[PDB]
Amino acid sequence: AVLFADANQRGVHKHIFESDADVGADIAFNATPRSMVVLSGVWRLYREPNFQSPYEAEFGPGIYPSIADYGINVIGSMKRIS
Amino acid sequence: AVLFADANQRGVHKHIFESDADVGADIAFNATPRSMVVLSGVWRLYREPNFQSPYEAEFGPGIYPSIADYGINVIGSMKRIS
Amino acid sequence: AVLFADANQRGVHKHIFESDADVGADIAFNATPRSMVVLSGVWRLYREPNFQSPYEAEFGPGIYPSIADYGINVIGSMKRIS
Ligand SMILES: [Fe+2]
Repeated sequence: AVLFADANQRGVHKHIFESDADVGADIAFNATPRSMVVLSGVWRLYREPNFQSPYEAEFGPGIYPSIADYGINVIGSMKRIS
Repeated sequence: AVLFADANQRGVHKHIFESDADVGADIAFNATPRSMVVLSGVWRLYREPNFQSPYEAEFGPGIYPSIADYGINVIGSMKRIS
Repeated sequence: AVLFADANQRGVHKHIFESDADVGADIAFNATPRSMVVLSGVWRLYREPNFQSPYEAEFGPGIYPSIADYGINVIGSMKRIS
């Protein structure tokens, strides 16, 4: 997956491989993600680090130009569930 | 596709998924692209935002270390056509 | 392949396509890499530019959260050998 700081896949970005227990700990991505591309698999997003406080919406492959539309504000962590 | 600020796939880079109607709206990519990698599909590049004023050259998968050679100095938008 | 400035796939990153005879030539990759993801192919890493002074370790697809564990500090160049 790829996270983007701004909507419509703009701004600084961050590559996710299988999972990230602490998205906010990356110094090169000092931003809350505002859009997302899922390349393969189905993913669960979490408000907090270490896979706590999951969002209800799960994300299969696709382009998500404004994840705030899905209720997503902060992504503390995320992982492939299938 | 991937755009790069410098020739030969160096400098800040920008990932394009399917299309970008406004490359220049990306503040994190404050540069004219000078090289490009196409990973899949064939792409059309445009001088202006919103898929207007296309360049004639179309780009299939490959590594393009100096897109100025193709007469491309600014990319206002781009999209996968196949 | 993807090079990361920080361990555990964090920090500024750099995409490698088939090979790079001079990794250090990239002004935007302002650091010695500490982790790497190989997406496809098997890669040889070198201490010097232009594929001189190879490391003995060869890297197939996978996630390598600390390449120092493999005795790798500087990557002057790298290329696929398959
Ligand atoms: Fe990237």
